[PDB]
Amino acid sequence: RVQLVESGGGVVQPGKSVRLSCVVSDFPFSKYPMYWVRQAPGKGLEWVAAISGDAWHVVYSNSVQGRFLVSRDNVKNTLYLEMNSLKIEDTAVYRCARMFQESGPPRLDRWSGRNYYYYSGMDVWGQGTTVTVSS
Amino acid sequence: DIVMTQTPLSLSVTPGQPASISCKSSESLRQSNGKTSLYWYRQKPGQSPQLLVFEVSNRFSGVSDRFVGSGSGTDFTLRISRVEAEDVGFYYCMQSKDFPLTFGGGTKVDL
Amino acid sequence: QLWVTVYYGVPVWKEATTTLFCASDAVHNVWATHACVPTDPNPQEVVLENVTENFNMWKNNMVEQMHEDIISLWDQSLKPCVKLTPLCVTLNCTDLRNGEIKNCSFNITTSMQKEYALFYKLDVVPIKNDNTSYRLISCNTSVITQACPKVSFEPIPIHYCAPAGFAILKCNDKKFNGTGPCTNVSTVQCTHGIRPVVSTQLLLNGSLAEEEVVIRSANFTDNAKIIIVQLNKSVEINCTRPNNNTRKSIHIGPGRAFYTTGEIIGDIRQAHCNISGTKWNDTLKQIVVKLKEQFNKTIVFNHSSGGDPEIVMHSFNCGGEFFYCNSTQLFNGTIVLPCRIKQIVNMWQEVGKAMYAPPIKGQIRCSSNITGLILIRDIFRPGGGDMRDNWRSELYKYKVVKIEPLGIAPTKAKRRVVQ
Amino acid sequence: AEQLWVTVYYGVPVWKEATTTLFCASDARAYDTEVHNVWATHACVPTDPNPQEVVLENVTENFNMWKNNMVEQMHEDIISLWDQSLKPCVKLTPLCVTLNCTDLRNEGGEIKNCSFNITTSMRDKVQKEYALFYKLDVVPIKNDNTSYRLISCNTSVITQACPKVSFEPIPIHYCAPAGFAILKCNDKKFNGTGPCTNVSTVQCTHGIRPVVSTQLLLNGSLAEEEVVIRSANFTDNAKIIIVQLNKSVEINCTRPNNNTRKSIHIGPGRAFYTTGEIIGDIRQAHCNISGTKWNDTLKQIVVKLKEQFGNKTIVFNHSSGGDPEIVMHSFNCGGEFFYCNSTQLFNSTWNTIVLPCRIKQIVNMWQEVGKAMYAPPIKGQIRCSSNITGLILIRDTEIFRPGGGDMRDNWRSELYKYKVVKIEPLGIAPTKAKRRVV
Amino acid sequence: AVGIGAVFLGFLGAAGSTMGAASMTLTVQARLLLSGIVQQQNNLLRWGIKLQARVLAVERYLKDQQLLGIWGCSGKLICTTAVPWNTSWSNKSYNQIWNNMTWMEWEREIDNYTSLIYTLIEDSQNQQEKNEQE
Amino acid sequence: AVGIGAVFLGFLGAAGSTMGAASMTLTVQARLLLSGGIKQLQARVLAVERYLKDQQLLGIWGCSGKLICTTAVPWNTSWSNKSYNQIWNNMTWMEWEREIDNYTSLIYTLIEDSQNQQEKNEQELLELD
Ligand SMILES: *[C@@H]1O[C@H](CO[C@@H]2O[C@@H](C)[C@@H](O)[C@@H](O)[C@@H]2O)[C@@H](O[C@@H]2O[C@H](CO)[C@@H](O[C@@H]3O[C@H](CO[C@H]4O[C@H](CO[C@@H]5O[C@H](CO)[C@@H](O[C@@H]6O[C@H](CO)[C@H](O)[C@H](O)[C@H]6O)[C@H](O)[C@H]5NC(C)=O)[C@@H](O)[C@H](O)[C@@H]4O[C@@H]4O[C@H](CO)[C@@H](O[C@@H]5O[C@H](CO)[C@H](O)[C@H](O)[C@H]5O)[C@H](O)[C@H]4NC(C)=O)[C@@H](O)[C@H](O[C@H]4O[C@H](CO)[C@@H](O)[C@H](O)[C@@H]4O)[C@@H]3O)[C@H](O)[C@H]2NC(C)=O)[C@H](O)[C@H]1NC(C)=O
Ligand SMILES: *[C@@H]1O[C@H](CO[C@@H]2O[C@@H](C)[C@@H](O)[C@@H](O)[C@@H]2O)[C@@H](O[C@@H]2O[C@H](CO)[C@@H](O[C@@H]3O[C@H](CO[C@H]4O[C@H](CO)[C@@H](O)[C@H](O)[C@@H]4O[C@@H]4O[C@H](CO)[C@@H](O)[C@H](O)[C@H]4NC(C)=O)[C@@H](O)[C@H](O[C@H]4O[C@H](CO)[C@@H](O)[C@H](O)[C@@H]4O[C@@H]4O[C@H](CO)[C@@H](O[C@@H]5O[C@H](CO)[C@H](O)[C@H](O)[C@H]5O)[C@H](O)[C@H]4NC(C)=O)[C@@H]3O)[C@H](O)[C@H]2NC(C)=O)[C@H](O)[C@H]1NC(C)=O
Ligand SMILES: *[C@@H]1O[C@H](CO)[C@@H](O[C@@H]2O[C@H](CO)[C@@H](O[C@@H]3O[C@H](CO[C@H]4O[C@H](CO)[C@@H](O)[C@H](O)[C@@H]4O)[C@@H](O)[C@H](O[C@H]4O[C@H](CO)[C@@H](O)[C@H](O)[C@@H]4O)[C@@H]3O)[C@H](O)[C@H]2NC(C)=O)[C@H](O)[C@H]1NC(C)=O
Ligand SMILES: *[C@@H]1O[C@H](CO)[C@@H](O[C@@H]2O[C@H](CO)[C@@H](O[C@@H]3O[C@H](CO)[C@@H](O)[C@H](O)[C@@H]3O)[C@H](O)[C@H]2NC(C)=O)[C@H](O)[C@H]1NC(C)=O
Ligand SMILES: *[C@@H]1O[C@H](CO)[C@@H](O[C@@H]2O[C@H](CO)[C@@H](O)[C@H](O)[C@H]2NC(C)=O)[C@H](O)[C@H]1NC(C)=O
Ligand SMILES: *[C@@H]1O[C@H](CO)[C@@H](O[C@@H]2O[C@H](CO)[C@@H](O)[C@H](O)[C@H]2NC(C)=O)[C@H](O)[C@H]1NC(C)=O
Ligand SMILES: *[C@@H]1O[C@H](CO)[C@@H](O[C@@H]2O[C@H](CO)[C@@H](O)[C@H](O)[C@H]2NC(C)=O)[C@H](O)[C@H]1NC(C)=O
Ligand SMILES: *[C@@H]1O[C@H](CO[C@@H]2O[C@@H](C)[C@@H](O)[C@@H](O)[C@@H]2O)[C@@H](O)[C@H](O)[C@H]1NC(C)=O
Ligand SMILES: *[C@@H]1O[C@H](CO)[C@@H](O)[C@H](O)[C@H]1NC(C)=O
Ligand SMILES: *[C@@H]1O[C@H](CO)[C@@H](O)[C@H](O)[C@H]1NC(C)=O
Ligand SMILES: *[C@@H]1O[C@H](CO)[C@@H](O)[C@H](O)[C@H]1NC(C)=O
Ligand SMILES: *[C@@H]1O[C@H](CO)[C@@H](O)[C@H](O)[C@H]1NC(C)=O
Ligand SMILES: *[C@@H]1O[C@H](CO)[C@@H](O)[C@H](O)[C@H]1NC(C)=O
Ligand SMILES: *[C@@H]1O[C@H](CO)[C@@H](O)[C@H](O)[C@H]1NC(C)=O
Ligand SMILES: *[C@@H]1O[C@H](CO)[C@@H](O)[C@H](O)[C@H]1NC(C)=O
Ligand SMILES: *[C@@H]1O[C@H](CO)[C@@H](O)[C@H](O)[C@H]1NC(C)=O
Ligand SMILES: *[C@@H]1O[C@H](CO)[C@@H](O)[C@H](O)[C@H]1NC(C)=O
Ligand SMILES: *[C@@H]1O[C@H](CO)[C@@H](O)[C@H](O)[C@H]1NC(C)=O
Ligand SMILES: *[C@@H]1O[C@H](CO)[C@@H](O)[C@H](O)[C@H]1NC(C)=O
Ligand SMILES: *[C@@H]1O[C@H](CO)[C@@H](O)[C@H](O)[C@H]1NC(C)=O
Ligand SMILES: *[C@@H]1O[C@H](CO)[C@@H](O)[C@H](O)[C@H]1NC(C)=O
Ligand SMILES: *[C@@H]1O[C@H](CO)[C@@H](O)[C@H](O)[C@H]1NC(C)=O
Repeated sequence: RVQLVESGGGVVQPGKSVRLSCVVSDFPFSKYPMYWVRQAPGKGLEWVAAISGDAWHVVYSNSVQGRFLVSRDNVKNTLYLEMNSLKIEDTAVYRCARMFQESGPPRLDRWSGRNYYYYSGMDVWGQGTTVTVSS
Repeated sequence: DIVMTQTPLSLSVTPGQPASISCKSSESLRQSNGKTSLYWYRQKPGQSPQLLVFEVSNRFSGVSDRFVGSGSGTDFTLRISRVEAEDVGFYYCMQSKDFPLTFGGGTKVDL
Repeated sequence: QLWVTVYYGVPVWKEATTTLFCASDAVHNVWATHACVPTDPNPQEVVLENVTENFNMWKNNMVEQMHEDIISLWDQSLKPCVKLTPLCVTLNCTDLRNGEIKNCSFNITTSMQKEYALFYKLDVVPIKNDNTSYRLISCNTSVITQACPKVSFEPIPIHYCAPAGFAILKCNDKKFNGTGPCTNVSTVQCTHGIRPVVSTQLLLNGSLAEEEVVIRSANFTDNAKIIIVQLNKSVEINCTRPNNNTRKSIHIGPGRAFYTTGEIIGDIRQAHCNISGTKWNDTLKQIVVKLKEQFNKTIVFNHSSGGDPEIVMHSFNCGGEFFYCNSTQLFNGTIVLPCRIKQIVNMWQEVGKAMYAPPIKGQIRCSSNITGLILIRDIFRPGGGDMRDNWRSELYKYKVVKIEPLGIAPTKAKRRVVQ
Repeated sequence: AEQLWVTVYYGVPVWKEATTTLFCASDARAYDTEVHNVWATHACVPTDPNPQEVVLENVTENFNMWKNNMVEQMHEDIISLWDQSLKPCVKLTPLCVTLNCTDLRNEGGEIKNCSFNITTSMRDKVQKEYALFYKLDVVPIKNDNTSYRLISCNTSVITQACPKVSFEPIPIHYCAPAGFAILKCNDKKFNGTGPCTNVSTVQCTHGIRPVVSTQLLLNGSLAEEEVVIRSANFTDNAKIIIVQLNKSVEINCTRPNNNTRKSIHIGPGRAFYTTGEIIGDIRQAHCNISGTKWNDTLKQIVVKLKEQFGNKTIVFNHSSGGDPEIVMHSFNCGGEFFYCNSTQLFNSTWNTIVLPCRIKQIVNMWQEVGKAMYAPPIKGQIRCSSNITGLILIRDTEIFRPGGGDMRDNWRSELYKYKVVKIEPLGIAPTKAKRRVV
Repeated sequence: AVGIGAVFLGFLGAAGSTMGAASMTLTVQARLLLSGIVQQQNNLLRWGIKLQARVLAVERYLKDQQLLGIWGCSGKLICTTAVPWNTSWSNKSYNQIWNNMTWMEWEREIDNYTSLIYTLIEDSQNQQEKNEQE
Repeated sequence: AVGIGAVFLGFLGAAGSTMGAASMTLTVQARLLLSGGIKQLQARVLAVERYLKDQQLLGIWGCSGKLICTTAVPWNTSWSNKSYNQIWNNMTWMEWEREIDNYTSLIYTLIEDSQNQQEKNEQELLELD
């Protein structure tokens, strides 16, 4: 079974920078986009980040641009997120997520000359990992 | 960008009930490929989320035969017949038309 | 020396008047597939760097394109529909009890007398000494045909895409009036969403300027061109039809039935419109800022009207039903508008070709935005009737050009002689 | 190792599935000289094909008889061939007149000839008449003593068909345009879906006689010496049972009434016809089947109806539901329409029949509601021998009843082999070679 | 679905480039002249007008391929000649235009002389070189 | 009253064969691609409008009039994990054009603008000597 395991959790002070880790199981991983989601301690959920299977394109939300950095290594089957310049109110539980389908390579539009990656929903998470910013 | 809502979230149940919760969105989220972006998840409390429905009236495999959602355009509903005791938790609606991705409150379910 | 090297594929263009093709997003609407091709997957855009190009929205043909198409695409679903000649008889029409609705009586239009009907006031006409008697308003002019009941009416977010060898251009400067050149240019495969909305005196469900208001005209130092103003912050409108109607199809002629109005369940109340009186006042004062540029300072207040009930009233559609609203009282927080519902109309003011509305049972209410207004000075008084300038409200950017692929230029390379 | 470079190829034999337009390619003999054959529309394309065929022997293409487009392009075209031919003929709007109809001297049928005043093209004075009218087209009206009216006045128009034309179902060969190869399965064990073994390639399809009949299929085309029966789910109850039996069952149906010519009043340059006199003695029309072979047939069917569940409980039942046009068996015979009673044909089984036929005149179009064609026959009696190579059943001890509401399913039985694919002739591949560069 | 920026200079993209720079996008302009991307996704369910516009686009295409066939230059995109320039057309010299001007402006310098160029390329390049075959 | 067996080849006859056996067969699929009540005419233009496109793309690539030709565009092993002799001796074409279906757009851009555009500015400027 695709058993995504998540680790690298750490509780620190604001102004610092930590990095998580997400490792998979029984899984080729070279052609799969990943995600990061946020369960604030009483809130529902909100998306954070996204990456390609190519590790060529990375889209974020508006907030953490200039704070985060997502990077795959399909040799390692391990995902990194070095979270520079933390806030206190971003204390939550972070996860990773395999995409529902297998994504493919980009298909280049012949007219625009402009690539298009394809991103869909997720289906399998990991167990969760803990990052807390307090004093 | 594009956002969406739910019903009144807390809904106590009855064994063998037609439970249904809508999720109306601020857009017709039909993609270019004719695949309507809609993702129904669920978490029991103390657990990770878990997929129920990956597209409109398309249950996810390995999950039982009691979960028949629907919808079109703006509003999208998730009808469950045969309510059981393993239904406790939240229901997460999800867009996938365009970044950023949104969710909802998560409809509370107890007996 | 200089030898003339042939170049194929050089991107230059003339301007060409040609034919486009409509693409509509996606039951049994006349605009659904019986006029256009199905759903639009994606519109594209390539923005171009170092390019200047003139534009005009009055020497344009795309705005002439719909007026030569919606005149006929509307006409396509009027050939097989039921013509109504034999109704043109003596119409003994007396007032309805609880007189702008008249109970009428006439001899039978049978397939083999003294039948009955009741309908709106503005489709009868008085006649000679036997009073309380009438006739239709178009008999000794031309024919009259009811619509087929299975016909939709909703304006569809159409997309004019472009055929082979023809690129549609699009300027993008925010400071762009109706004419003149442009700098931030861009090429699209296909236009944005346009909806075919029919209106007099105003501009319903149109499109919004970028947080501003800018009027547009060409010869505004004449009374020639109509000063057309786009509106930021659409004003919401509410219009109803509270009379719970009933219908029936009494038999017409040899082997046909005629959809008319039954009894009006619920007593006679006028169908009207609403508008919030706060928003309308500030919105006009936005325009007089821009009127000051082409001129407390509200020198302009005056309204005029006169002539055609298509032009005197405010004509538009709601739920497949035509309205005709009084607008003098509105020009000068809810505001009730006396608004008339005619039933025999003229489609694009052409002489003769008449169309009859389907009397819908039940109740009708619709709401809409407003993105523009229609004005004529000499101070500004609302015009109406010219259907083509509804279309110029959307296509005030676009242009159709024909690709010339081929070119030459001299160079210092000569063709080597074959041995 | 070596460097590899891409190498362009042209005319590469590949395909994808496409949905394109096929075109009629009919017979082309005896289309001239009064043959206004409405199926041929005067020999639509005069090809008379030479249907060649290339075996491929290493190709497996996953067919489907149920999601096929070719059956959809027939049901577009057939009513489209009606609609241009239904246009110029005589309209029958001004005829819906109240009647006075009395009993006719030599059951419920032709008893009533009628009379009504009409003034079609002269437009001066009305005139009463005499006609011949069956049942299944008249209504005894209210508040009057024995007064009739046609059943389909207050529908859409009731334009007839012209007597020049003929509904004679000549076999039509569908050929393929350029860049499209119609394929055909070569396994006769082909159960309807799934793959095939050694699919071939034909220019043009085989004989398709576009006949029109409910509850059976008359002049059809039959498989080899096993009986094959296909359906969609074949477990689901509300599906259609397509039956292909390995032998033919011969049918005779005749109309013994000596109907004749006639002269009914003229439209504007439009002579209208309503069936002239019988010779003087009435015999009701009937189909006439050799009932031994039919009795032989249905025990042969449950041989091959059986082998998908157990070895028990097979029956046969007659149809049900609604007005007799969907109950009784419908088919045409040479410019004439038959509704025959077929209840006798469906006695149950276990592990010379004469059928009472009924004829009407005002006949609905086959699938659209609205307009309706009409045709009075030619002189003399009518006889047409025919065949049977299939019937249409439903599921419901396991009950089989003769269903049917779509002859596309008949055309599905005719087109259970074919698939149209477009050529994508351009293709690339790598090798060691390289363009010479200076 | 996301999309990164173009690195291959899409349709009409180099219209602001100089004449020595826009020559790298000659292939994109030629390909999409014919039929564009294919519209009309097989929806033939329900004219005459439609197909006259489809037939003209081929005739615009076949005009030029035959004309490059007479000009000895079928298949290529850029080909030379034996015809020297006549500066009465435009005496504007080499780098006055080449690294200074786009293509829309170079066409608005030679439009009066267009058909005059075409006879000279016809005659002195292939009607000439037909008399060198032997 | 006629009939003899096959002599040369058939239409689509190599479409279950290997590449090394189908590469000597391309002409039969090359000839009959073009030759073969308005609805015949609407077919007689689509059959043309598909032929010009495939003709046009060969024209841009410096490969018009030839059935096969080579370029200098390097094959990228990211596109195919297949070994060499498996391709030329085991795989049919119909299977092969499901495997490189996604990469096709990358290929066609990387022929023109890669090489045959570049083989003209290099070509035109080999003069002056
Ligand atoms: C074959 O082929 C191939 C190709 O093909 C491909 O594939 C196919 C299939 C298809 O897909 C197609 O399409 C394609 O194309 C080939 O290959 C190739 O090669 C090339 C060479 O050149 C390459 O390229 C390269 O790239 C790179 C990348 O880039 C990107 O990124 C960057 C950054 O980086 C990053 O960083 C970070 C920090 O540090 C990191 O992280 C880290 O990591 C680690 C590990 O890794 C760990 O984890 C840690 O912890 C962490 O921290 C990461 O990782 C990195 N990454 C990488 C990858 O590395 C930058 O800078 C750049 O710029 C880019 O970026 C990008 O950008 C874009 C734009 O532009 C963007 O997008 C955007 O987004 C947004 C949102 O956000 C919106 O959407 C917009 O719209 C858009 O646009 C994005 O985002 C970005 N991203 C990022 C991430 O950032 C680069 O870098 C490089 O460079 C380098 O190198 C060079 C050399 O020369 C030098 O020079 C320089 O200097 C530098 O150094 C390069 O360029 C590619 O990639 C490839 N591809 C593949 C592989 O695929 C081959 O070759 C062939 N073959 C043959 C034989 O031929
Ligand atoms: C070329 O490009 C195409 C894509 O190109 C794009 O799209 C086309 C249309 C063009 O427009 C083009 O221009 C575009 O760019 C590439 O195609 C991709 O191919 C991959 C693999 O072939 C597909 O990925 C799979 O998706 C499956 C689900 O999607 C399919 O099914 C949907 C509904 O059934 C259907 O709606 C989808 O359309 C899709 O159907 C596919 O459609 C494409 C269309 O072309 C066809 O070609 C495909 O043939 C067709 N699919 C099939 C199967 O026929 C996934 O199920 C599948 O993942 C499963 O299989 C892998 C195999 O190793 C496993 O490793 C995975 O783990 C997974 O197994 C799952 O494991 C979990 C873990 O337990 C189970 O979950 C449950 O968990 C519970 C607890 O929560 C319980 O534990 C429970 O017990 C347990 O069951 C799952 O059940 C289990 N799954 C199953 C079935 O049991 C795989 O991810 C992509 O979908 C497809 N791309 C697209 C866009 O569709 C093509 O590869 C490329 N070629 C080349 C050469 O580059
Ligand atoms: C299943 O398939 C069978 C055969 O494959 C069809 O049976 C044939 O159907 C046709 C259509 O009705 C029959 O054709 C008719 O034959 C009549 C008998 O003609 C005889 O006399 C002439 C005199 O020279 C002979 O040449 C001829 O061979 C016959 O011996 C004709 O009289 C009919 O013509 C009528 O129509 C024309 C049209 O204008 C009129 O002008 C004429 O005056 C005349 O009234 C007609 O040609 C044919 O005989 C049938 N064959 C049989 C019974 O063996 C079935 O019809 C088909 N199944 C279904 C359901 O259609
Ligand atoms: C301007 O645009 C608005 C949409 O923003 C239009 O409102 C729409 O009005 C129509 C009827 O006039 C509504 O149509 C629906 O029709 C179905 C038919 O089955 C019926 O079931 C519904 O009850 C309803 O009548 C439509 O819902 C409504 N849109 C919204 C969002 O409510 C308006 O008519 C337009 N006005 C003009 C003048 O163009
Ligand atoms: C020309 O105008 C267009 C339209 O506004 C500009 O394109 C937009 O640029 C913004 C940058 O803030 C992007 O967020 C949008 O996505 C762009 N529009 C589209 C449709 O993608 C463009 O920047 C302008 N260019 C110049 C030179 O003024
Ligand atoms: C597989 O191919 C063979 C021929 O290679 C097919 O045999 C043909 O069958 C038809 C049917 O009557 C005959 O008319 C031909 O003469 C046969 N071919 C030859 C060469 O004799 C066969 O039908 C195909 N299918 C199966 C399932 O074997
Ligand atoms: C169809 O496939 C068969 C093999 O499955 C091909 O037969 C081979 O033909 C070559 C050519 O002489 C022989 O060297 C092989 O020995 C044959 N295989 C076997 C198993 O004997 C056949 O050629 C293919 N059809 C076509 C038209 O190529
Ligand atoms: C056409 O009108 C019919 C009503 O006609 C009257 O009622 C029947 C019972 C007969 O007595 C007839 O002779 C009378 O004139 C409807 O019954 C029928 O449904 C209508 N057909 C339509 C609407 O298609
Ligand atoms: C745009 O609308 C806002 C409110 O919607 C209004 O305050 C503003 O005046 C408008 N813009 C201009 C330039 O008038
Ligand atoms: C429109 O603006 C241009 C400059 O942008 C100006 O030259 C022209 O005169 C203006 N036209 C009108 C009618 O205001
Ligand atoms: C506007 O109309 C007047 C009327 O004579 C004319 O003099 C003036 O030139 C027109 N303005 C423009 C810009 O053409
Ligand atoms: C129109 O109705 C809407 C609710 O449908 C309301 O919000 C708005 O205030 C109304 N506008 C008026 C009365 O002008
Ligand atoms: C301000 O007052 C009135 C407004 O009705 C008008 O005369 C004009 O706009 C102003 N008067 C001045 C500036 O004297
Ligand atoms: C119809 O006529 C018959 C005989 O003329 C008569 O017996 C019967 O009562 C009549 N029915 C009526 C008038 O309803
Ligand atoms: C036909 O046989 C194939 C062989 O696998 C099978 O998959 C398919 O379901 C069968 N269809 C029917 C209708 O029996
Ligand atoms: C066939 O039988 C029933 C009716 O559809 C259904 O339960 C069963 O799943 C069907 N089998 C299929 C579609 O393979
Ligand atoms: C139909 O008539 C023919 C002609 O005699 C005969 O051979 C055949 O047996 C008949 N079929 C019956 C009576 O079922
Ligand atoms: C096929 O026909 C033969 C005689 O032609 C017969 O013996 C056999 O029973 C038939 N097949 C079936 C399944 O009835
Ligand atoms: C066959 O079906 C009919 C109804 O279609 C029913 O009345 C009859 O009793 C059934 N016969 C048997 C033996 O099941
Ligand atoms: C019809 O069948 C009956 C009895 O089976 C027989 O008397 C008669 O001759 C048959 N007629 C025809 C035309 O087959
Ligand atoms: C009808 O069945 C008989 C029975 O032998 C057969 O000879 C005849 O060819 C069949 N009719 C057709 C048109 O095939
Ligand atoms: C071309 O050059 C010739 C001299 O060779 C000159 O006579 C002629 O005027 C020039 N062409 C034109 C159009 O001026």
